[PDB]
Amino acid sequence: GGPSFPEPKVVRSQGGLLSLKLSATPTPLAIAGQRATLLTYGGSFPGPTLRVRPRDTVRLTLENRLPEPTNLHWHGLPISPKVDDPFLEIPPGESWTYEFTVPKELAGTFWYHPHLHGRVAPQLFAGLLGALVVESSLDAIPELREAEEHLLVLKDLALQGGRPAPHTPMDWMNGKEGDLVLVNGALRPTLVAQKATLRLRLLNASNARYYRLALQDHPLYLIAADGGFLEEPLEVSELLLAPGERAEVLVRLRKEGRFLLQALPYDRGAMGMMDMGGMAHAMPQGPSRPETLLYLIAPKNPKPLPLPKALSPFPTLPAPVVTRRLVLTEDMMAARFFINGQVFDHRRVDLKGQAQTVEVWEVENQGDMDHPFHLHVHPFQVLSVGGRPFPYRAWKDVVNLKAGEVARLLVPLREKGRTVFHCHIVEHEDRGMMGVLEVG
Ligand SMILES: [Cu+2]
Ligand SMILES: [Cu+2]
Repeated sequence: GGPSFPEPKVVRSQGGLLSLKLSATPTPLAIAGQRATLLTYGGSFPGPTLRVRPRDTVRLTLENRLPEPTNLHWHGLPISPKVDDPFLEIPPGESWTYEFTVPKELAGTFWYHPHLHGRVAPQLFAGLLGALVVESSLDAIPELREAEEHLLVLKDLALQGGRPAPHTPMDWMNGKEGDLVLVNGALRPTLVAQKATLRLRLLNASNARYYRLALQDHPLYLIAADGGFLEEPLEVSELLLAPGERAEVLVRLRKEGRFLLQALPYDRGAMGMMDMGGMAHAMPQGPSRPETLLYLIAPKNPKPLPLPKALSPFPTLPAPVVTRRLVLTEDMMAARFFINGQVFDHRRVDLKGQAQTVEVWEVENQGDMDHPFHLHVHPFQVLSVGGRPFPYRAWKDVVNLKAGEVARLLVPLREKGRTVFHCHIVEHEDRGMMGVLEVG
């Protein structure tokens, strides 16, 4: 009804249960004016959005119809690592049922994708990803209830011969970015707003591309980070979203008109190829070229809603009982990536911590590219980066580190079991930059 906007089909819980069979299968699709066979969940790119409420039961049966094994990571969900099992393999032709309960305090935007080590980057790049939304009682206050809500899945692509483009040697070093910069699987869609206040849930599901988001003539009001609400709205002129990160923003359209949502130039330290003999800046790739993500059309005579005065207070965290240091390094030409000097070994436990305690983690990027650090199972609070305070309080599960930056994270250890932490430039994860945490 009214103007259409491309957006994944939503599957909702009913009577406290979301039970769904989801097949991972090669799928011919229409895309950017052409036909391509992608790897998809549920026959769509992106996959379907699962929408639940706290205390719901999720029962998702993943049906592997791919030519290779796979698994699922429930990215950002603070559940058991015996469910969110990074070491599980589902062979081709087999199924596996993931069952869990949505925690009572959780809210925001999460996502699911493959996590079979060694094959994450080709599988995610081929199209295997979908969103998960946890509704909150806060969504009922008038300042959010009457906003026009949309999910925006930011994910680029490159095609060759009607299939996802193959990974090159440069791709394993830099991470793979595509030439088709898509929103919900569409090339530069147009959103004809019917309300003057929009609530946009944003997901960077790209392998490696960064999105320095800016809306023409408008600020963004950040109300949620990766894993939950902020304490109150935070006005920003632009918002950088690293791979794996999510955010929710309100947009207040004041004037009629058509406004571009753009991914402004950002230099994440990727490296170019060689030869040379010039006068200025080469060798690095330098900043991304600017991209138009979508066109936003404001409604007639727009009067936006007032902003909410407060959102969700952030929990007081106890004093930490241990401090950890995790140093990220790289060898670019070999395209190998390390944590404290070692590459991932699934038979090696790297950190041993205690359930029901809080730790400080100091994560130090001693490389030259941005690396976005992700910890499964245990959401954290970013204290500082580079010795300066983080700009808000909210649960995160991905923190971006530029060259030489050190992040101090407060990590409450929740569920027992064995889980992982890794760079979410998933090529780097495939090429070494992952370690194992065991909680007892
Ligand atoms: Cu992830
Ligand atoms: Cu990395």
